[PDB]
Amino acid sequence: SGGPVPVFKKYTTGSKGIWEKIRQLLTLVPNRSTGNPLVKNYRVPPPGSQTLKYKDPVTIPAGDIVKNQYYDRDHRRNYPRLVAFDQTKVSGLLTLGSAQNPRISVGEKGQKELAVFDQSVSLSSTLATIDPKVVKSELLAEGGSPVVAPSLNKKMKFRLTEESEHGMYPEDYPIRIFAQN
Amino acid sequence: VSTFPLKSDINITKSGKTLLSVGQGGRSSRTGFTATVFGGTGFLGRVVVSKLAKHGTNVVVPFRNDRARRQLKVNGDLGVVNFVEFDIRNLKSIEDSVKYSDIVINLIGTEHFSKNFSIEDVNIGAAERIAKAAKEAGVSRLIHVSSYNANPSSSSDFYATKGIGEQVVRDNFGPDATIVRPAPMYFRNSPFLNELLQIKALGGNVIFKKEVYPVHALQVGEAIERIAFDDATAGQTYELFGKERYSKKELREMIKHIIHIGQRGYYPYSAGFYLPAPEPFLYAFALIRQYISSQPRFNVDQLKRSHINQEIDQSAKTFTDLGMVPDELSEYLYRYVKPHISYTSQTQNRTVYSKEDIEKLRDYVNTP
Amino acid sequence: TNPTAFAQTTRYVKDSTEMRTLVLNLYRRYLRHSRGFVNNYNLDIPASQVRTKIRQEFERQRFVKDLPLKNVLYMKAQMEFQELVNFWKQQCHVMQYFESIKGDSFVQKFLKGAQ
Amino acid sequence: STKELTTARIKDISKPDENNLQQQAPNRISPWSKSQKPRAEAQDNVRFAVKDLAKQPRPYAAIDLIYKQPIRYIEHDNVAVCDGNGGAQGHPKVYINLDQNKAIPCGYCGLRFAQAAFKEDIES
Amino acid sequence: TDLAKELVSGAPKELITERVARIYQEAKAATQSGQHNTETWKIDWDILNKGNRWENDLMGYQSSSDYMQGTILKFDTREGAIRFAKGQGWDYYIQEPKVRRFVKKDYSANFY
Amino acid sequence: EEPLPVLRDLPRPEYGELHAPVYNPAEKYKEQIEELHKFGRYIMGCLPKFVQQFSVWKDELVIYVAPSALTQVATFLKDHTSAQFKACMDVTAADYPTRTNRFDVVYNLLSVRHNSRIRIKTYASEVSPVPSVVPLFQGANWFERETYDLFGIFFEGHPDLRRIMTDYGFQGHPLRKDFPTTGYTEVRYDAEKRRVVYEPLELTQAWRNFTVGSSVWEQVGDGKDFTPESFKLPTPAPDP
Ligand SMILES: NC(=O)C1=CN([C@@H]2O[C@H](COP(=O)(O)OP(=O)(O)OC[C@H]3O[C@@H](n4cnc5c(N)ncnc54)[C@H](OP(=O)(O)O)[C@@H]3O)[C@@H](O)[C@H]2O)C=CC1
Ligand SMILES: [Zn+2]
Repeated sequence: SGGPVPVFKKYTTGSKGIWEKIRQLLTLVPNRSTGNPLVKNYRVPPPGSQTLKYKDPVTIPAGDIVKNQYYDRDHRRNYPRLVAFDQTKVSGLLTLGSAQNPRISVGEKGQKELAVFDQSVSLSSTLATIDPKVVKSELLAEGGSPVVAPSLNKKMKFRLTEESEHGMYPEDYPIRIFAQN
Repeated sequence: VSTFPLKSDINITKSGKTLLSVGQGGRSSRTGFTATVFGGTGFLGRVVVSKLAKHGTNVVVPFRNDRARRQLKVNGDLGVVNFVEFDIRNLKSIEDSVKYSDIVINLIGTEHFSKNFSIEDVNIGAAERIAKAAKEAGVSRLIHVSSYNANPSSSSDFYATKGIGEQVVRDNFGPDATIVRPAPMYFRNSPFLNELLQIKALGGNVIFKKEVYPVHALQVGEAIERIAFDDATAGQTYELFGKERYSKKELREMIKHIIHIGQRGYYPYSAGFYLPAPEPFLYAFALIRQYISSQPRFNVDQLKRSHINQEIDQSAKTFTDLGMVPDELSEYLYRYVKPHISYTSQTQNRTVYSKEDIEKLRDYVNTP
Repeated sequence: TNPTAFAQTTRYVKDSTEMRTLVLNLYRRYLRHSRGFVNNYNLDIPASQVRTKIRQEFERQRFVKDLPLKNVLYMKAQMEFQELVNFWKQQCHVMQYFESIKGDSFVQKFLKGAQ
Repeated sequence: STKELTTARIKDISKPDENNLQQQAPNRISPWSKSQKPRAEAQDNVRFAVKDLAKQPRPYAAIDLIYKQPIRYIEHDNVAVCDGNGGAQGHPKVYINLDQNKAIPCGYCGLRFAQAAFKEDIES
Repeated sequence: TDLAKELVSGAPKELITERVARIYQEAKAATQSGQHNTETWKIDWDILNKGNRWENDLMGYQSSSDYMQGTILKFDTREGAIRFAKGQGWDYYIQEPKVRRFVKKDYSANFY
Repeated sequence: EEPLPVLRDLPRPEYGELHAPVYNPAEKYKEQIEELHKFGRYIMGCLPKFVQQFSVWKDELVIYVAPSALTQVATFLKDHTSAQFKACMDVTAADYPTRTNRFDVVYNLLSVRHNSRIRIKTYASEVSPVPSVVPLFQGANWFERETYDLFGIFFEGHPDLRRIMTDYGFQGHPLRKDFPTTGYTEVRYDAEKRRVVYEPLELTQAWRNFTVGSSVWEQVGDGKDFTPESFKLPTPAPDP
């Protein structure tokens, strides 16, 4: 927890000897820093005089000379395709089912039903004449419950916290602090 | 101005150079001409520099006041307007201004004499030196601006020196020198209108009796643009003046009604809008301020010129020879005296004086 | 949120007869504010010349027949009216609006370069 | 003579003068490209009327400096490798064939490489 | 289609009475074997006979007064390009793309 | 009392050859893709009269509607308990001159209730009207003004529609594809007129079109299919 820290543990120029004793007596908060960076510590090796020998970092699976076929990591050309669902295809999915739960007849009898949804088929007409259990199981969820808008992050919860934890303003200030929970 | 000033995209100078214009005639366009505008920081100079530089013509502006030249560069694109620190008593500075120029326009002239220059030095000495230096630099065209009453035998120092200036320029530069005689010019911050707009005009009974033929300053600068780019105007003299004759007393009273100084009957007399003084007193006051005041005041010579009216040389050429119709002062009078209106400030209703309104106001002034 | 002064609610008029009335109503509003336009922007022309200019601009679209084009033209005219009355335009823009000005022969264009 | 100051030539027919401001470069009189505008013509502009020509930027001509570098002669090898003599701070590494009986310059640095067996032929 | 949409576009009148646009399909470059650029229809404007390009004397820059010199519209079909050009009331003309004649090509023909 | 340690001199860890997983970033959206497909289908089922079609890309759901259906769909997506999209974060447009209706009008809605986002797509021409969602979302007032200023789309019912970005009296709509990037005019100070004036555009250096250097080869293939198995039309069983 980011509690108070003594002044000598902060990388700022401070007072010495008698002038340090005087500062502690007169300052309301003696542990605060003056904000002047330490001349002997801050930026003492300048970026142009660093002794570090830099090397380009490379990962093994994607930056090696072996077992590194590019198409195995070519995510840009394996982008998701853009698919739009109109009322004709939704009616087909509702009437014939999906490939996950097929409800379409077999053989030539099944291809007749598929060719129905190759032209305009209104969804309202499909809903008008259809078994209601299909709507309660495919279009709706949990036996007819409405489909709630899906969350962008299911782990976005919060919990109310008190001053002893978050260290912010006490309860008499008109703001509150929510943690991750 | 228009959109393209030149009559053709290829022009051959009097010295043999072939100049080709590029572009449609905007800021980024060029005309192939380089011009030197002596006295380009003056009243007429800024109009001339603005018209030349706005179409791409390179302008060289000799100057002596460093702060006054700054506003000239806005007229042209990068590299169009150039400045040279010069003095008419420095021959090298003048020769540098005309070295690369195809046209030299001499707008240098004065009505007063100072501790450093006399009327002769500026009106005659400066013009002669510029004209002679231009010829030795092989400048194709020279344009000199004299006064409206230029006469070498005139009893006024200003008119006589202007008259001699015309002759000394033609002798040095040669017969290919064009001379312009503009009338008093009206425009924003125009010296001809500034005197009339001054509330405390001392000796208005003696000074404001002069009769002139005022001409628009924008047209004078436009005429110079026509003359510089038309070699058919070489060796000619142009008298630029308006059709309607005006007396300064008529203009003074017409302005007084436009400014609405007369909204309070007592105010014009109390504020000093009329300062009748004897001419011998005005001569004494003008003589004294010629050596006490550090700023150019109404001097002795201008007192003489109040008794001399503007006479037009019939033999000289006019706007008709340049294919222009002179602007009427009644049309542009309101827009140039508008800044001096007392209150206005859209309180109840602005009184906009049109061409017909000004002419009617002239009748009211002369109506007793 | 309150709309600004002289703000109208955009509407698509489906009747040609109704559209004519709206244009006439807006035409009179321009004429009534002509003196206000002169005072606010400090023009060099009298209010009579402003009304002539307003009439000329309105007459340029007199023979427009397509109703969908009329709605856009009327809507933009209302926006222009609101801009002028509320003094949102700077005085330079209005001065240039009234600063709008026999064509050259074939040879005259030829000698100078033409387009 | 204004002919050596305005025409591109492989060599200057005279010795360049470092104090002459009409030369293309302080170390070279003539321009080194057919489309390179001569310095004398460029300085003859209205914008140089009251400007001191000595203080204008006049970098040395690189064409004269590169040919002061001696030819690198390679022993027991017909291929020369050059990367700018700087490595990571030079130019991309390229390989130059030296079979022909002449010096062949680098495509980036302009350093000329040749075989030692052709040293007598090249120098004469 | 018949609506004169140029009355409300706000573009200057010079686009109609003085400029000519070309509806074309880009030809295959002779230096490359790709044909991707030839799959779309494009619209550009003919250059101004004067003032299309001129040399700025200060730096040698390519000055211009044609505001449409760098505008190239992209269309997926020829009909879409025509419909847009007609809608804006532009003076245009169509350059029909050249089609390559098909000739059989086999390795056996190198000897027969 | 102790001196502060020198952070430069502190020892640092030693790492060998690093390893990293290689997987398609689209794989992490598998739950989001399927849930949005079900929610998108639920909206079409609730509004068959208005919803033309819907699409799902990773974690973004788009609803496509006609201009005459914009008000109803937005009202449904705002007041329905399962879809409480109270906030309209953005209203924008895009120009497609090829199509009969040039402009796609896009509405991005946010539901702080369920931590969800949805998109509404409609279409417009240069003269066709689009209903204003200002009565529904007061935050769309400025967005619709910006759309009109840069495109010219007719928003019917807007309480105060006018320019919001361009200069007063500006001619043209910049974001249209036929509008030149540099415009038609430019400004300067006229010494004679003592004011700033508009003049026809002239460029000292014309804009250089380096876009003609685009590759003559297609760069991305047909992509990979990420449609959920529960949303593919079934293949009938083979012959007996
Ligand atoms: N109503 C009018 O103004 C009339 C004008 N003229 C003449 O037209 C010409 C243009 O003058 P205008 O613009 O109208 O008003 P100005 O008198 O203010 O113009 C005078 C110009 O000449 C320069 N000048 C005067 N003396 C010198 C000098 N010793 N050395 C260098 N420059 C000098 C001035 O430069 P700087 O400003 O730096 O001092 C200034 O640019 C003048 O010659 C004038 O005599 C004649 C009749 C009517
Ligand atoms: Zn090399």
